[PDB]
Amino acid sequence: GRFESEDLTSIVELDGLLEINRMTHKLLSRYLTLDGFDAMFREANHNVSAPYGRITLHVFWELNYDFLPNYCYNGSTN
Amino acid sequence: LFNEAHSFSFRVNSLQERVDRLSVSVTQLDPKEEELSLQDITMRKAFRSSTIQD
Repeated sequence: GRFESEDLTSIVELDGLLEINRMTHKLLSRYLTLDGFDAMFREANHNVSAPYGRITLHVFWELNYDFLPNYCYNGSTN
Repeated sequence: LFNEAHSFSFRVNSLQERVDRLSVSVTQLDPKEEELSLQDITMRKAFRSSTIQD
């Protein structure tokens, strides 16, 4: 949800936070029997019962509404 | 001891029935015929895991 309220450039902060969460799951799993991180992530992304998830839907929304009409490409620096 | 063991046995039988059903269902999934509705991505109801807390 914090990703969903930010521009496209926050995908990096998103996957950083997801990695922190995965490490937390790995640590807590040493003692507790939790759901697999994939299952938890899919449940949180609405990607269990549906083909696409929230992250990709917001990626497309961001593309359409903010990326195509507002950004300038630089060929040399890419 | 025996009462709760018996309860476990009931639960195990129910889960075994469900697993048998799910396995026979999964063996006949068709990928080429599989069709996904782009229009219905969000109007679909999301799956929620159980949240029972004693």
